[PDB]
Amino acid sequence: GTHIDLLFHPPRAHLLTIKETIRKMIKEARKVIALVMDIFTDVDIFKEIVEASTRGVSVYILLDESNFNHFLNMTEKQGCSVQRLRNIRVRTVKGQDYLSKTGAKFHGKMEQKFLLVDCQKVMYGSYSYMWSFEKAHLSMVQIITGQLVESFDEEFRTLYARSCVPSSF
Amino acid sequence: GTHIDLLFHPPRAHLLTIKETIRKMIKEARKVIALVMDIFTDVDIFKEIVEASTRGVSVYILLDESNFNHFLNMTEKQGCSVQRLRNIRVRTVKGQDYLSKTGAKFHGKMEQKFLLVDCQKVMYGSYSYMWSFEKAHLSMVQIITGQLVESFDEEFRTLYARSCVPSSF
Ligand SMILES: Nc1ccc(-c2ccc(CO)o2)cc1
Ligand SMILES: Nc1ccc(-c2ccc(CO)o2)cc1
Repeated sequence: GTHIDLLFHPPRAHLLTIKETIRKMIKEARKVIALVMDIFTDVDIFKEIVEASTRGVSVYILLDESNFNHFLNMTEKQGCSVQRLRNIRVRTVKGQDYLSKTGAKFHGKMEQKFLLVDCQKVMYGSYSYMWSFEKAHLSMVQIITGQLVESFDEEFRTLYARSCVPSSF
Repeated sequence: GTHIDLLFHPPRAHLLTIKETIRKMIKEARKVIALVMDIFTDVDIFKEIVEASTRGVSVYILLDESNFNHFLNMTEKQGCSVQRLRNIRVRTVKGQDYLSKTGAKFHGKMEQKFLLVDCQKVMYGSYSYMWSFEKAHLSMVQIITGQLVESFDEEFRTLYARSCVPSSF
């Protein structure tokens, strides 16, 4: 009991763009939005998420740690102190710890991108929320309903357990 | 009529790693292998592909254009002249053309990756074929069978039509 449709950017035969479909998914949220994202600088999508939170939807956002300052820089340019919105929680996730041949320890990246709404619908794929995915790159997503959604819910909870409050905050 | 399994790196409750499952998929190929990838420098996966082509399997590889010289350099360091293997065709795909802030003309990237074997099984997800995905990053893939695989076959053909002979050749 899993159904999957495919969408592309630039768009193919389907009516809506990927960005338009993300806005739709967010406006349709009744209870909860769970987002995992590597880089988030798109202001239009950010505005939709803030608007959802003001109507009482709980919003949980997991961002790649090494790219977090891109998001912070965007929210401050918009005049938003996101750390004051009680209905939104933002946390960061690191990759694996590894030691370089010059001995300096480093961590890698969380390479994972999905949007999970009301524990019932997922958008999963290669589209990141930044201007280069509108204008420059070719990407694709899946829209997923049914039994597979439960696996994305489990994986969200697992990343949430691992995540940390961002050090700026 | 689509079945989907998830695998993670580092691995969870599955017996094989993502890299071991990619090797398995290529060894099991009887007729055709179709690969779309952004960066390919993993020697062990390259060796499995060459071995499949010597068995008579037809191999089509589509690489992101900007990153192509990293692949060619790996093949040359292995002492292989990949140009001379007739059962493998390697071609490049570019993203969209666009103008920058200063008016200059650039192209973006093909942000897509998947492995399609015998028109019947797909591995789709965020794992790229390089050392950093083994040691540094967190990633995930889907193993897909059934009706959705036909959609990946159509998309491979569409990307193949767009693709170019690499300028380095
Ligand atoms: N001629 C042409 C134009 C665009 C694409 C396209 C959009 C998204 C993706 C990634 O699968 O490919 C393929 C071929
Ligand atoms: N504690 C812990 C360890 C590893 C992961 C992991 C690997 C790949 C992905 C992407 O979904 O997540 C999550 C939590």
